[PDB]
Amino acid sequence: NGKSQSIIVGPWGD
Amino acid sequence: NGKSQSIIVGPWGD
Amino acid sequence: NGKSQSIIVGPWGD
Amino acid sequence: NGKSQSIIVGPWGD
Amino acid sequence: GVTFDDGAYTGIREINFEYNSETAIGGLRVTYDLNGMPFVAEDHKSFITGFKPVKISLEFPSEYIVEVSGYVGKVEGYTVIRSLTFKTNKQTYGPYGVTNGTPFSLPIENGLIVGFKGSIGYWLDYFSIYLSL
Amino acid sequence: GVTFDDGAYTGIREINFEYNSETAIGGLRVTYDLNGMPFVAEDHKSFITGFKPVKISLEFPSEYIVEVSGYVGKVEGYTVIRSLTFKTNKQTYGPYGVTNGTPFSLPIENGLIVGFKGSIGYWLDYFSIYLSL
Amino acid sequence: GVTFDDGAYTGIREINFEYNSETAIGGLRVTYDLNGMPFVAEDHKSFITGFKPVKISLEFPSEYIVEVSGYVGKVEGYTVIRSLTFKTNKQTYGPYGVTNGTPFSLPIENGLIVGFKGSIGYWLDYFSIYLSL
Amino acid sequence: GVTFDDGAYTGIREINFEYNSETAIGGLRVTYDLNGMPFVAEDHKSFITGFKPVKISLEFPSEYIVEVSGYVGKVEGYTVIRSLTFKTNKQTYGPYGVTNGTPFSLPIENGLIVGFKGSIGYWLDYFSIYLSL
Ligand SMILES: CC(=O)N[C@@H]1[C@@H](O[C@@H]2O[C@H](CO)[C@H](O)[C@H](O)[C@H]2O)[C@@H](O)[C@@H](CO)O[C@H]1O
Ligand SMILES: CC(=O)N[C@@H]1[C@@H](O[C@@H]2O[C@H](CO)[C@H](O)[C@H](O)[C@H]2O)[C@@H](O)[C@@H](CO)O[C@H]1O
Ligand SMILES: CC(=O)N[C@@H]1[C@@H](O[C@@H]2O[C@H](CO)[C@H](O)[C@H](O)[C@H]2O)[C@@H](O)[C@@H](CO)O[C@H]1O
Ligand SMILES: CC(=O)N[C@@H]1[C@@H](O[C@@H]2O[C@H](CO)[C@H](O)[C@H](O)[C@H]2O)[C@@H](O)[C@@H](CO)O[C@H]1O
Repeated sequence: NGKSQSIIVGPWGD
Repeated sequence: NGKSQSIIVGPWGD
Repeated sequence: NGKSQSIIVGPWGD
Repeated sequence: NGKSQSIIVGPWGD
Repeated sequence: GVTFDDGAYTGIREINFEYNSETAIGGLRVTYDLNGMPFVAEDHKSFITGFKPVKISLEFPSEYIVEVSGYVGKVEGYTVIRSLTFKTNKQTYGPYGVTNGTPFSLPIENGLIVGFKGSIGYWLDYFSIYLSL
Repeated sequence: GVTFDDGAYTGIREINFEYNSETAIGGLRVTYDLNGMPFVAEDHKSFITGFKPVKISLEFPSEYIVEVSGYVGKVEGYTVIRSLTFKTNKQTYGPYGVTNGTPFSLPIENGLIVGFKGSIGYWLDYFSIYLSL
Repeated sequence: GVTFDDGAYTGIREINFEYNSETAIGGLRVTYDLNGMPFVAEDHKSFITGFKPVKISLEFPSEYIVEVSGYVGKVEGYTVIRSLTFKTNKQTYGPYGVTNGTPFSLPIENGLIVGFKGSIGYWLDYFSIYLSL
Repeated sequence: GVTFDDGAYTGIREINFEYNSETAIGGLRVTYDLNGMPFVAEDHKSFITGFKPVKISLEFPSEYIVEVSGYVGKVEGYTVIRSLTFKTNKQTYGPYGVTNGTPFSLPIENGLIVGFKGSIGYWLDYFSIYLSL
């Protein structure tokens, strides 16, 4: 789709 | 320069 | 999926 | 540095 | 002309620009998507008036640009962008302006336009495109 | 807690957050860089007060975060982020909070933090980091 | 130890490494995906033997790693990676080794591991991960 | 023609291709950089002979391509790439072939070409470029 994607690391805290 | 860059996380173990 | 994606421009020549 | 980089194509119009 | 650089965002929601069927492309103002919110960038105005405006409202995020093309030529001796065409996965907007001169095209096989930069004086002098996944 | 997602930007200029030496991390508000301009994101507030605030003003763009670390533990039965430490290429800010529990660390060899997302109730429940070149 | 850096590829197909329930992680050799083809990288050997090997064959491309975690601790005075766990979207491989010491974890919300680098002497001294969309 | 897709790598070290001053571009074979090592990709051959070859050896990594341009036109009724020009930060290689027809250009303000894909029959039918930081 038209939404730019990002690298996301985590979550921390679970 | 002409070298492709990368996202690098770490190091772990120090 | 597990396949790394790339930005691809073109094609030129059609 | 701390500035995020981007792939930029062009310019067209020169 | 006055240079501008909107920088990068996460997508495109709307593109408004001027054109003159006798001369070239004029000013332009892009409304980007910034993490799900519409973000209206700065209006990059032409030094003059007399243009016809076009407002391309994309059905974000299902609709996105897959190709930008147009023509480059001289107007009053200045090399400028005389015409523009924006093709999305849903339809084609344009051509707008004068389709004469040297053609250019940026088809995108994979990736997204996430920003624009360039220069505008009496007309759009030139422009560059930010690409990102 | 209430989930939040600031999304991605082009860098970090300032990070403001709360901490309680007896409990855990509270609310947080990040000021990002958005194409050269400071962009103050939404304030993700704690459901309560009684915290000590810390304001980390980074010397953008020469200074940037190279590691985020901290501790995760329970407070009133809830698993939350109890402590945080932000190391930049210039200095170290922290630890702030309670350095007890399970440690975590995200050292960055190459790349930049460009966004934060997570959840905050009485305390910071959890968080994720956006990374980009 | 001897440093190594496999660099970046387009995915992971197989990960083979050694471990000793009494000491730590030993050598490792990764088989990456390189544009649809399996690419066996260099074997980064331990300076010694006596390890138990593990071969993780991922169902590429439907299966991919979503988290790498483990423990860091001292063995004969050297700070090394004593245990490793690889969680994919399909299952969990590990823990392998000694789950004692300081824990670390790299959960991946979005993105892929596309390379490994580090150092190995008698044991895996340390390692870094390449991330990419 | 027979389609090909070299995929993505970490840079370009050498580009070898054929051209005929009377017709168009023929086959091509790219030597990429793969994490510091030269990686010779598959030879995408023309269905015929009679071409003049050109071998562009780039001074990797100090030298890199900043623009690819050329001409598209018909040869025996087939729309193909008739000419190519590769401009680097150090010099310009080309034009090679027939500079007649519709021009195209991909100037790169920031970023690198890291792969090629396309189709080749008697001549280079079309091609796409992989871009990455
Ligand atoms: C002062 C100004 O902006 N003039 C505009 C033109 O810009 C001049 O163009 C020349 C080109 O040789 C050169 O790049 C110079 O730096 C520019 O100032 C140009 O933009 C023109 C057409 O749109 O409009 C003038 O107003
Ligand atoms: C209503 C609310 O947001 N309560 C906050 C807690 O959230 C609950 O936590 C449980 C965990 O088992 C579960 O995830 C649920 O969806 C949450 O509502 C939690 O954030 C807590 C500690 O910060 O504060 C409460 O206010
Ligand atoms: C010569 C060699 O590689 N020895 C290995 C150890 O490496 C030494 O570790 C120290 C740490 O203080 C220092 O980093 C030095 O540069 C290294 O040579 C180490 O890898 C050890 C445990 O795996 O094995 C030795 O063989
Ligand atoms: C069988 C074959 O590959 N023929 C080559 C041509 O390909 C045909 O081109 C048409 C175009 O209308 C169509 O795309 C078809 O799928 C192709 O097979 C073409 O590549 C030509 C010029 O290089 O050479 C033929 O050998």
